Amino acid sequence: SGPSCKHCKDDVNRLCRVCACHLCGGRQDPDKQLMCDECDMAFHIYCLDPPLSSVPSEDEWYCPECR
Amino acid sequence: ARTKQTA
Ligand SMILES: [Zn+2]
Ligand SMILES: [Zn+2]
Ligand SMILES: [Zn+2]
Ligand SMILES: [Zn+2]
Repeated sequence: SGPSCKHCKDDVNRLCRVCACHLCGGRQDPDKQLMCDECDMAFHIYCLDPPLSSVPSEDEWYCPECR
Repeated sequence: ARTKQTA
């Protein structure tokens, strides 16, 4: 049934703001890519403006586009 | 919070 993303076809060498960092398109540091609990887009903590210096401890997190 | 890693 793959690929999981039709925008990049899961090409790991291609940037993708749909399935990877929604800001930079980068796939690096998945452990630092927060997933929005509304839109399910991913955001590197360091791409956010302002940047977060660590992954939040709260269970839920909503990206800048969802509040 | 969820991350790509835990998702
Ligand atoms: Zn993609
Ligand atoms: Zn990024
Ligand atoms: Zn969102
Ligand atoms: Zn957006």
